[PDB]
Amino acid sequence: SELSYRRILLKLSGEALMGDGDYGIDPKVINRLAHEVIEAQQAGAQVALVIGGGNIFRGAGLAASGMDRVTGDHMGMLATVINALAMQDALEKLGAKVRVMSAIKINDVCEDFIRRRAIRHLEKGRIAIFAAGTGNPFFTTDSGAALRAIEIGADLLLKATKVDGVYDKDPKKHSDAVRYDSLTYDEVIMQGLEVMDTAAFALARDSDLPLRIFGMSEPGVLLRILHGAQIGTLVQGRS
Amino acid sequence: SELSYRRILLKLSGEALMGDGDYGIDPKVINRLAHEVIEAQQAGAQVALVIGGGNIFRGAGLAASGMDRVTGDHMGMLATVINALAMQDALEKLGAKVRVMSAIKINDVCEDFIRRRAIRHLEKGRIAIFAAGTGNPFFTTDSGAALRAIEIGADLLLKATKVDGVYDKDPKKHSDAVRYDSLTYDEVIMQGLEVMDTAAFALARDSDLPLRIFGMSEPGVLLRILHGAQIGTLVQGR
Amino acid sequence: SELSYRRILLKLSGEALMGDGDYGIDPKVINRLAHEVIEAQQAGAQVALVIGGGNIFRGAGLAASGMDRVTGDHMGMLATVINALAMQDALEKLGAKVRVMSAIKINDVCEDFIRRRAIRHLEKGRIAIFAAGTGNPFFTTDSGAALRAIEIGADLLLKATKVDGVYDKDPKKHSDAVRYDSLTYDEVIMQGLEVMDTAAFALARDSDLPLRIFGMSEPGVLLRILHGAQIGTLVQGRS
Amino acid sequence: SELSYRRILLKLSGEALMGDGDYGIDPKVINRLAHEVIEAQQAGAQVALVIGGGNIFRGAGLAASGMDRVTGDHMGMLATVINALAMQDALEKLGAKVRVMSAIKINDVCEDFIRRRAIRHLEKGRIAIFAAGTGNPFFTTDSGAALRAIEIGADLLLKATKVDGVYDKDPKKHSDAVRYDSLTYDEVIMQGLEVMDTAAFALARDSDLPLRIFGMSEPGVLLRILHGAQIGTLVQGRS
Amino acid sequence: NAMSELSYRRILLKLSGEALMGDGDYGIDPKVINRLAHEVIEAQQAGAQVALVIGGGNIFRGAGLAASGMDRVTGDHMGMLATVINALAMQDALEKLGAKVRVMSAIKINDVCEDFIRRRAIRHLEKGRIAIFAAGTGNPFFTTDSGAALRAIEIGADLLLKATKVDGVYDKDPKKHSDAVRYDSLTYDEVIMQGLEVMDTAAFALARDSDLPLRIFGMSEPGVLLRILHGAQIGTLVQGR
Amino acid sequence: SELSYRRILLKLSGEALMGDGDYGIDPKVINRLAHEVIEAQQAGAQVALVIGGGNIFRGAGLAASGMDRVTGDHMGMLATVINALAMQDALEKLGAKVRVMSAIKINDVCEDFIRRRAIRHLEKGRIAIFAAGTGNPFFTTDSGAALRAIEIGADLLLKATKVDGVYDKDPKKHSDAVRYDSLTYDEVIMQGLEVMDTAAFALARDSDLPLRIFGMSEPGVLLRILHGAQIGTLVQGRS
Ligand SMILES: Nc1nc2c(ncn2[C@@H]2O[C@H](COP(=O)(O)OP(=O)(O)OP(=O)(O)O)[C@@H](O)[C@H]2O)c(=O)[nH]1
Ligand SMILES: Nc1nc2c(ncn2[C@@H]2O[C@H](COP(=O)(O)OP(=O)(O)OP(=O)(O)O)[C@@H](O)[C@H]2O)c(=O)[nH]1
Ligand SMILES: Nc1nc2c(ncn2[C@@H]2O[C@H](COP(=O)(O)OP(=O)(O)OP(=O)(O)O)[C@@H](O)[C@H]2O)c(=O)[nH]1
Ligand SMILES: Nc1nc2c(ncn2[C@@H]2O[C@H](COP(=O)(O)OP(=O)(O)OP(=O)(O)O)[C@@H](O)[C@H]2O)c(=O)[nH]1
Ligand SMILES: Nc1nc2c(ncn2[C@@H]2O[C@H](COP(=O)(O)OP(=O)(O)OP(=O)(O)O)[C@@H](O)[C@H]2O)c(=O)[nH]1
Ligand SMILES: Nc1nc2c(ncn2[C@@H]2O[C@H](COP(=O)(O)OP(=O)(O)OP(=O)(O)O)[C@@H](O)[C@H]2O)c(=O)[nH]1
Repeated sequence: SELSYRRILLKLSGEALMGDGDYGIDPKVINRLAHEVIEAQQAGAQVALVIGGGNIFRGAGLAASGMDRVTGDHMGMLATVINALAMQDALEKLGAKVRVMSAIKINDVCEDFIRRRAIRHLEKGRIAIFAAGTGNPFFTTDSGAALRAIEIGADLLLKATKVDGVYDKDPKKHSDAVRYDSLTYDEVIMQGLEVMDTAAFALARDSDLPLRIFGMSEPGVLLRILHGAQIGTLVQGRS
Repeated sequence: SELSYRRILLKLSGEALMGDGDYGIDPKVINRLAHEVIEAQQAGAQVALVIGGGNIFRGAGLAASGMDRVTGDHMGMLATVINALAMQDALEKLGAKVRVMSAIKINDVCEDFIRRRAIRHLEKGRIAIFAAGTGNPFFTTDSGAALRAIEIGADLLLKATKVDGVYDKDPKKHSDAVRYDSLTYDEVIMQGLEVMDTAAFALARDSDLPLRIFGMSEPGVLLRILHGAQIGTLVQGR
Repeated sequence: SELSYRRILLKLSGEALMGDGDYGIDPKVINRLAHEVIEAQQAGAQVALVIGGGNIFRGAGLAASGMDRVTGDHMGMLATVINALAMQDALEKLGAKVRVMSAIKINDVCEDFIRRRAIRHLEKGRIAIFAAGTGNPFFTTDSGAALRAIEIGADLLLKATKVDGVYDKDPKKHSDAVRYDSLTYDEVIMQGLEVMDTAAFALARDSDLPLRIFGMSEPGVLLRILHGAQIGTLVQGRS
Repeated sequence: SELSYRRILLKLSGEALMGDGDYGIDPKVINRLAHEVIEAQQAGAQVALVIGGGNIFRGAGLAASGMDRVTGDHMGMLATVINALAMQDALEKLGAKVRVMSAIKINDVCEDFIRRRAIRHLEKGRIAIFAAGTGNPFFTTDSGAALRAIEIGADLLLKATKVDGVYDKDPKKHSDAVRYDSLTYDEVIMQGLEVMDTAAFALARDSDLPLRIFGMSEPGVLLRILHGAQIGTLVQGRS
Repeated sequence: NAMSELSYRRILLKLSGEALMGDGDYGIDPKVINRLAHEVIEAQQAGAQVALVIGGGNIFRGAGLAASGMDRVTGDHMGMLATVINALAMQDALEKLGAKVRVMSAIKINDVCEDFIRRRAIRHLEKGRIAIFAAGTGNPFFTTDSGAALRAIEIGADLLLKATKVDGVYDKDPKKHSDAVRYDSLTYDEVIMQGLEVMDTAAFALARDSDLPLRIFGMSEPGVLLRILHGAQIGTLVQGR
Repeated sequence: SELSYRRILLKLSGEALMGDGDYGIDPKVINRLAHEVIEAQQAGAQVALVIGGGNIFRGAGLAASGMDRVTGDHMGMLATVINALAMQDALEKLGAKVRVMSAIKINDVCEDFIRRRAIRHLEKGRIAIFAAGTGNPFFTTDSGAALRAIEIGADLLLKATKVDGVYDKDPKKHSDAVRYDSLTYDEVIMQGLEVMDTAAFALARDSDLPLRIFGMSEPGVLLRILHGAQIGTLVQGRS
């Protein structure tokens, strides 16, 4: 119809999946998220999802020290597959065709990431769900999210965080805090504002990937954003 | 030298790994479980390990009731790799050599189960840690476990569960069942006792695989069983 | 459709491919079976085949009494890949679209087995042919057939054998052997009647897989069955 | 030290395994052959084997007259994996160390072929058994043996046949059939003699591979040839 | 462009890697790469199903890479990888002109392109895609020509076109005989008999085994490929016995 | 014995292999390099090397500015396998044991990168050659070298460049220039000195990987460095 962003990639921490739970997934949250996503898709947007695995890579048993750093990242990556698999069902049950694609080979469980396939999947009206990040350890979920966004040539990367947008002085350690309507990559760096870890930000800044930091709490957000509403902060261009 | 069982495979429900917490794993039961395992290799035994994923694959959101079974089984498989890796890491810190092997290919994370390879690894005195069951959906963790046991030509499949063995009707409820110090295969079927699901039990039976249902509550239980200790039940023969 | 069952899985022993020879494939038998299959498909049936390998993996040299059981199972598995390849070329000679899918990776030769892919193929009018059982040793052709049936959500698993159905008394012992029309998994277990090995039978038992044991003596029979013919013995139900 | 040839590749047809039978493998024949291979390997030879598949890929059912040639060849390649597996067993029963290596990937069943791995296996004293030819249709087993020979740096390529060497006229037509002791590659082609198919013969020639065509007529033949004995025909050099 | 004008339906066109070089001494001349792409697209528009095979000699060259005493196999792998690079270049030039391309490799490099599967390759031809085949047969010791003939037979091609410097097969060396003539056609046998070079022995036999029609010609001027496809007697045709 | 660094990763440009050429590999530059590496080896160091592909993926034809960036990065990754394959040949000629590992699967040609395998190889005294960077487009060779260095627990990442260290200005037109002997990561950032691209540096910063930026002008610099010598610039520390 009238979209301001044709192809998008929505990334979330996955702790966000837990909800008020302390672990795993909360059927309530995943149900709303799947619904948000399905509205986006129906509206005409080719949608891609990235979801971290922090809801599963939890506890002293797992996330506590000693654990070989590489081994923990591998585990984390498996966790994001499990999550991707749950979004796949929740969504298909609701009529969408889903294509989970993993940055590491686990062919039994889901297909391999291949840029040319992914694009064709988005073009056919399917939801792309990416898992396992970039495929290497030492890279955050934002990095893989950025990379994937750039590969598929997305119009916008949506990073859903607890705080809705970027603020000057914490929406807590201040009452007067104002939400930047928009920012350039440089304005961010110059003002020491932090959005994604250095590497992930550089990656996004080299391709000038439109970023949007925002909440996700209120239903209909994707629909507003797709239709133009200035929601959260928008990171774009290079001053 | 001088053991009742030379190549062994130890099977845990994984939900075991949780112990205190309701999810994931607690380092306590892991470290100790690793020790029990180290100790067997010390004795001079060839050890295999298979652990479930129900500790990571749990909760309403993940193990949803109206959930596709395959999707769900894949998730469980994945869960078992996670636990497999945790054990690898814990076991390696204590200096032991290990080899995690997956029934479904995930080479980034660990090698593929290759029968000739898993065996070879045991001969070099490494601990084989198998994950992802048989790599098929609809098969229990028991099935995968029996399969691998037969595969490596294991002398003994050890299943650690809640109850300390195989009881007629269970402990407490009905003049405290007498723990059969043994029980042929056909006997288990005739009497309709539970050990493993039909399919798993059938596999184990067909190759005449010595079972052994027991509890790992006291530390040192494994070292004893190997020597000759008659703990828990022991399923065998016809 | 114009037939009761639409998505079915037909399983033969493959020894049932040698006809009157003592090892190969019999052009008679395979052309005859091709027509049956082509016919059903032409009537809207989504057909999957599983054919064993006892016609290739035979002889003292190959099925040596001793011999590593695992390496024997691997020969049987490859045997089924060869049969499937033959069933492919025969079906394609008659204008059918075929997808052979093996449970062990041999991608040069035929496509890997992937549940989602297989269904797709089926709902596209193609004949799916599965080879190499469950991909595991110590598992019979039937287990592999039950597994695939459940996986693809077939309405019926047809197992073609010598004895047409199941009888109370042994049909070669008594002339007064009675053939049941139907039976429940319990009724079979309890009467200690044998239709598949324990494992295979159990697998299908956990999914109430509608089994049909029958003899593929004369042509037409496959089509009659899809219409509702009380041929052989139906096994279905937890009763 | 006493050897005229340290690394050799011995190629046999698949029919060489059947014995008097009309299919599969004769336990007694594969045993002799195994014994002869051990005798060589113990005298300090490094041995690669290549066995064809015509003992399994035979009969009007499998080797159908007008079947798809690619499908035909793939069936054959699978036939060879089955033979190599049987050879492996036989050899291993008698304490030999063995590595089956396939030209197409079937990792479940046997390891992949990789030139560096293979040469290494040979250095360690293992018997190398190569299956599936070149991994391509339209190429013969002879071509696959020639290829493997060059890749592993064989000192000699042996091709075991029914007729002990190359005779001017078939040793059944004119009773005065004379055997050649040595022939250049060019002499063979010149005399229109039929040793290997054109492509395989050219690979042998261009790679400078001495080639001995002989029959395994009696025990100890392989070992003798290994010590320089002139049995059968030697194809070497150019004109 | 009337499909009724097609003398050949499915073709495989084969070039040496050096062709992409043009005047430079290395790699790819974008001038050359574009004209090739234009010729190919032109053939596709006439209704042809087009398969492509380009060697790696433009990249695997120089004392350093192709050193006289290096390991023959690693050398061949190098060429194979060169071939994958060329194919990607072609993929990008063709796609930029609106063509739909599928690179397929004889050795698995799945990040980079799909691997060769016969039945897949054929379906791509059916759907109107240009197939670009890389890495020969996937084995060392086989020439590009060998991979080319294999692929041609495997996809059921009506013709294998090998582009070379010389514009056909002459009865005699034209650089040595002024009376030398270009054959319009030759049987596979007449080539052997007259000791004429067309492909190395192994690749010729494989082509000969399946009676693959071959057309040896020179891509000297634009439009030559479309003319061949419309029946032009250009270069030399090898076919039959 | 001595040795101030046990496990190193030496990273080269690629064009560094060209020498007096405009493309490819100068066999002179490659041999004295092998020599340097082999010397570092024969002194007890465990050596991993990473070489770019700029010598091969260049010229408007290959490195076309208007070309799809992903497929260009892929061409680059392939060029680095070629380079790796040539180093391997030269080093083995001089008697070294070499393991070439690529970040994207190409098993025919070399092995996959697997962190535990690479460590093992390094413990058995083999030279590890890493090709294809991280396996993702949009990532530099630096990024790849930093990753591998961390993954393998390198004690030092050497980066050979055009000039002999980090300077406060261009030393080729300025005899004025001041070379820094050592810098902290945070110093490099605030002084705006270019060492690596931002992502690579952050990747290197997070694990506090010791960097040694130096020029391989004269034979023996590698060895000297291994022995404590203070050549080029050292980057390290978090002040
Ligand atoms: N687990 C797993 N699933 C796969 C793989 N490849 C494809 N699939 C799934 O199989 C289903 C259908 O397979 P595809 O082969 O992608 O079929 P397609 O022709 O693109 O799609 P349709 O047009 O919908 O038939 C999809 O839902 C994919 O998610 C794989 O390698 N592994
Ligand atoms: N993630 C992963 N690790 C692997 C894989 N294959 C081997 N490894 C690990 O790499 C390490 C050593 O590799 P190996 O291939 O065993 O090397 P090796 O030649 O046995 O010689 P040893 O290390 O002495 O056995 C071990 O920790 C293995 O578990 C794989 O496919 N994936
Ligand atoms: N041998 C082999 N064939 C394959 C493999 N994957 C796909 N195919 C074959 O490729 C051909 C078609 O390619 P697909 O990948 O199915 O293409 P698709 O768009 O679903 O389907 P079509 O509509 O049939 O073109 C069929 O003949 C398949 O059997 C494989 O791994 N091995
Ligand atoms: N089926 C199959 N077997 C394999 C594969 N890789 C190795 N093997 C077998 O595994 C056994 C030994 O494992 P390897 O990894 O070769 O061990 P290795 O350390 O070189 O050599 P050894 O330990 O002396 O065997 C041998 O019998 C191999 O044939 C494979 O990919 N598939
Ligand atoms: N690099 C790489 N690309 C692949 C691979 N497999 C498929 N592709 C590409 O993915 C894209 C689409 O996949 P296909 O699955 O072939 O789609 P299809 O539906 O026939 O055709 P379209 O929808 O018309 O593109 C194509 O550009 C293929 O080149 C692979 O293994 N590696
Ligand atoms: N091309 C390619 N080569 C491989 C691959 N895996 C191993 N190799 C090579 O094969 C050779 C020997 O196999 P390895 O399995 O490394 O043997 P090893 O037991 O580690 O011990 P060595 O024989 O001492 O090297 C080595 O040169 C490895 O480079 C692979 O996947 N592809």
